Amino acid sequence: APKKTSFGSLKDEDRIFTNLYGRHDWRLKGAQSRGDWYKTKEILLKGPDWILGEVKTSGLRGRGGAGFPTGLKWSFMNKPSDGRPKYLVVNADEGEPGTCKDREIIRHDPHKLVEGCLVGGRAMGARAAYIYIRGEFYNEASNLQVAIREAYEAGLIGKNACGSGYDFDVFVVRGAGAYICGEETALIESIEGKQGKPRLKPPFPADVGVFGCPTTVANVETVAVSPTICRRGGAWFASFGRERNSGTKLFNISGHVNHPCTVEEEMSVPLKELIEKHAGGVIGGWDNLLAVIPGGSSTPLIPKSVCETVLMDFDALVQAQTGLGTAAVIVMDRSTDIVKAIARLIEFYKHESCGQCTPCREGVDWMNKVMARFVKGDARPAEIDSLWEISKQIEGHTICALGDGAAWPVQGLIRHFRPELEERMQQFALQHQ
Amino acid sequence: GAGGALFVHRDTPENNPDTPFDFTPENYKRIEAIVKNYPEGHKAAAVLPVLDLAQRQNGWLPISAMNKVAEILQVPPMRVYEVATFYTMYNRKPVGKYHIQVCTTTPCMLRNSDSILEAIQKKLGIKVGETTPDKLFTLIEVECLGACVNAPMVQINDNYYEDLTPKDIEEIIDELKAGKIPKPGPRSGRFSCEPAGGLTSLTEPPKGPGFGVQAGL
Amino acid sequence: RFRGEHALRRYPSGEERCIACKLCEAVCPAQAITIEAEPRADGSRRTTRYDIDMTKCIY
Amino acid sequence: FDNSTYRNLQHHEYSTYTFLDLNVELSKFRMPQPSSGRQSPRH
Amino acid sequence: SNLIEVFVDGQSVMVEPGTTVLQACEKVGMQIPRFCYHERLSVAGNCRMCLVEIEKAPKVVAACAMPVMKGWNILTNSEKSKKAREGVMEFLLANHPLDCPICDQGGECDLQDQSMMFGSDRSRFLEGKRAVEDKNIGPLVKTIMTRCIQCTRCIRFASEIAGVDDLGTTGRGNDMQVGTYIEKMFMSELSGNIIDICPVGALTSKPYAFTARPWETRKTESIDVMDAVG
Ligand SMILES: NC(=O)C1=CN([C@@H]2O[C@H](COP(=O)(O)OP(=O)(O)OC[C@H]3O[C@@H](n4cnc5c(N)ncnc54)[C@H](O)[C@@H]3O)[C@@H](O)[C@H]2O)C=CC1
Ligand SMILES: Cc1cc2nc3c(=O)[nH]c(=O)nc-3n(C[C@H](O)[C@H](O)[C@H](O)COP(=O)(O)O)c2cc1C
Ligand code: SF4
Ligand code: SF4
Ligand code: SF4
Ligand code: SF4
Ligand code: SF4
Ligand code: FES
Ligand code: FES
Ligand SMILES: [Mg+2]
Repeated sequence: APKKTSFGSLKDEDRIFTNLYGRHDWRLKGAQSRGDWYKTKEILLKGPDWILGEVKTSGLRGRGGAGFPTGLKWSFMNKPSDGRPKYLVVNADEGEPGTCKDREIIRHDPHKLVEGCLVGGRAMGARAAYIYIRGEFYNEASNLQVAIREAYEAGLIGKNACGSGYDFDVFVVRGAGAYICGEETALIESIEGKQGKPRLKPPFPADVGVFGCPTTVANVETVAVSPTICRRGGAWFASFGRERNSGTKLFNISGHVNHPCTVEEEMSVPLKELIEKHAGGVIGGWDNLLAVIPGGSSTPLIPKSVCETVLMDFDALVQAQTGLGTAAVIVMDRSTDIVKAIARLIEFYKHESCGQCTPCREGVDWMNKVMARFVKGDARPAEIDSLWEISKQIEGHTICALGDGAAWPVQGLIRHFRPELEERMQQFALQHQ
Repeated sequence: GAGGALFVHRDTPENNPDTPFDFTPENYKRIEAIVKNYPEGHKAAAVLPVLDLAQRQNGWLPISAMNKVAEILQVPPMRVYEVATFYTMYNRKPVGKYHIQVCTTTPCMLRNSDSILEAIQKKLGIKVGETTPDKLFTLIEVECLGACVNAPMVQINDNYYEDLTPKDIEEIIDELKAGKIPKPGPRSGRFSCEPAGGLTSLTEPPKGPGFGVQAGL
Repeated sequence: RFRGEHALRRYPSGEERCIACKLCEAVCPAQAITIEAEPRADGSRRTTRYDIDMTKCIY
Repeated sequence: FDNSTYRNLQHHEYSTYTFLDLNVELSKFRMPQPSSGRQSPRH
Repeated sequence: SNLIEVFVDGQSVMVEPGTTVLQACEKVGMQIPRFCYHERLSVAGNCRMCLVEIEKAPKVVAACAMPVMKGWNILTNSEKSKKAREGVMEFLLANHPLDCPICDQGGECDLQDQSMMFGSDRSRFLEGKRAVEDKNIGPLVKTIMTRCIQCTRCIRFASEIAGVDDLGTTGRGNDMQVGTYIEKMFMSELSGNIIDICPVGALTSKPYAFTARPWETRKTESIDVMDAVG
């Protein structure tokens, strides 16, 4: 029967990332045995239109955090050639606090990523794939290079790439410690040998991207699943999760949980089931839970009142006023300082701003100072509303979406934990007068 | 708090434009291989790796290294200065042989990262910005390293050491001092991103090649 | 608040307070103030001419 | 069959130049790079 | 012909394809506040002072970089545009030094004038301010870097008009700074122009320092005889 209602119990027969834990060989021989690099030539020979259609039918949404529909986005490079080469860029930066999915995909299933690069480049008509990986992921990048080497030797990429007739290259470029370089335009700038400063849009990368050529930027997870969707079909991928929330998803459950880990799960699984089944629940019981950040630091946190009934997909968490983000659940129990955690996140954002645009460069540092004073209680209640307005000024007025990610956790803390702030201010005034 | 590092350069007898720096011939072969990846006429794109390569041979980046990279790639030196001061992995000052980077962001802090930081400080006798007098270690704090599930974690010269308690990090320091190299990864009998006990999923053997393939392919 | 004869003041160190911003010269409704300035020998922003015509001044 | 062993130990034996050595090795299979028609944007 | 019709405050105008919102507003004689846009330099989009509201669009766009779309209705005086300008002025003035009486830019300051015209009249900033060390780029251009609003006009002029790549930005975020990173003299036959294009007192004339204020000067339009260009 269609339109399921209780999502969140899928067996290992339907998991794309079968070597998530690295128990099995991560090398090509192991990848092929699991089901990788199977019928690649057939998929390539089906053409870009067929490949684009499969992505579209699946309903695949961008796993990098924004959730833009993947098929429509990829179809933006279906234009005829204009003399410029076309490129696919894989975003392997993974800078969001709480997020470790791309690291595991790269280190334990690199051939999935390489095949995803090949199929995505064929769909876009791209000439080569640049994989921008985090600089701190030295071993992951080296495993990726070993995988690309054994794919080149076996003729799975490079000239003709198959019995296919299509030439495709895969390059790995390492960053050097910059979270802002996860942004697609800032990533493009960092590939071209500049500071990782985001561009303004328009133009979008499909018009003017890397080296000024048409480019498509895709998240590692988004690309890896591309070949499995092609082989099984978009209809199958869709058969999971609610409407407009199709497919499976990697979740990183960390913080105050008994067994922090990462796990593949159906999209619309309830948060409570995910936390209590895979992560072993909150230390101190479920009633010890204080707050949850469902999608990495860039998303507003939610209190226990919402966490017990919210689904883990895009629209459900949007209705909870937070957002799915990178599907990186950070759990905080009743034993933590909720203001201190948000202050640390704001300090991270202050240290990660590129400084290009005025609202981010000035207001995030301003919010950091205000939040550090809030932690002690130095402030007055009239500043809390003031702080709210500061965030509003920052949000939607910056080039880059780092300003949004800096302003949203503060808004969440003020929306849900204002009384704690006020009582901290009252206490500081009481013992200071 | 504040960065602490200055973003101007003042010449010193140990760091001036005449400080001796040059790539090894092997590093020149590697530079040629790096340069070839990018499209012709876009050679600058190699500023990020080649600069890193310099730091991998010298240990840090003297101003002469930046000048050499700028001259090799025919990029104006101020562009290389911009790249060097923007990215935090570039060392514009000498560091110890082992660069200890402990994560203190919120997911990593929630699992008692301060305990690790204090344990390192009391084991080495130095603070969160200083270098040990033997010039072997340098301790700093860093933002999220992407190993949050394994928090608390530390990064040392390209090796992650995760699931740390004070005793594990102390014995890693001991192993690094005595002239040995410690094995990277979790230090709690986990060796993965798996749940700490039970392996809630991925227990059944992975499906074979072509198991779920759709008709007409 | 009594308004009388004009005076130029100093900081407690003995350094003059005036920095030659010329706001007094701009605001003066009688145009009674004449100011000329240059960098001092130590680079300080100080006046070399500061006149008030007391028969122009309206106090 | 076994799922009790984390095979992934290749990285333990990785040195400082392993990534660049692999890049040099891979430089052989690469397709010819395209060209904009200039030596540089300042040419 | 190829002209497209767009509306500035409900008023029709015909513009060439690819024309930015700022130029369309300029066609009807309205000047959008700016700090980083200069019509003779490459577009930057960093200051964010030019943000305006397009009718039936939730997000304000940067007028200096965004090309007008056919049928668009700019709204240069809506509540959203005014609040954007007020917020951006607030962020600009947060770390700015209280230097107007000693600043040579005093009566000629774009920051001062746009604060008076489009910003608020008050401060709600209760923290300490940042301070940066001064750079020495020669005997012609005095440098007081604390005043810099990070427009990057100097960097674009030096790179594109003068042909020199000596200026740049080091560091990132709040600590990002404009300079040369080394003791270097920005010496060129067109160097002094970076004083004119810098909107604040960060870059000033060293020979002119402290001598005059703009309201007292008399302007005589004349010709140069130092060469044959006139
Ligand atoms: N994986 C990680 O570690 C991190 C993830 N993030 C996530 O990034 C999200 C926001 O990032 P954004 O790049 O600003 O998302 P976005 O809203 O700007 O769009 C995302 C994708 O859709 C494309 N797109 C959107 N509109 C388009 C159009 N009209 N035409 C053509 N293409 C279009 C964009 O080019 C981009 O590729 C956040 O929600 C965050 O969760 C943030 C930091 C780190
Ligand atoms: C500050 C910032 C950092 C980001 N970092 C990453 C990242 O590390 N990895 C990623 O896949 N996307 C990151 N993104 C989102 C990218 O825009 C996204 O990857 C891109 O739009 C394509 O992702 P998709 O495949 O999910 O559509 C970041 C966005 C911002 C604003
Ligand atoms: S929002 Fe922050 S990170 Fe993004 S471009 Fe602006 S200053 Fe840079
Ligand atoms: S010039 Fe006039 S207003 Fe300015 S400091 Fe001197 S006395 Fe005061
Ligand atoms: S008229 Fe006299 S009192 Fe009035 S502003 Fe001029 S100098 Fe001062
Ligand atoms: S640059 Fe303008 S706002 Fe800044 S101190 Fe000088 S006059 Fe005042
Ligand atoms: S010195 Fe002037 S022109 Fe240069 S970046 Fe600063 S404000 Fe802009
Ligand atoms: S917060 Fe420590 S590795 Fe992510
Ligand atoms: S004038 Fe448009 S962003 Fe500065
Ligand atoms: Mg000026």
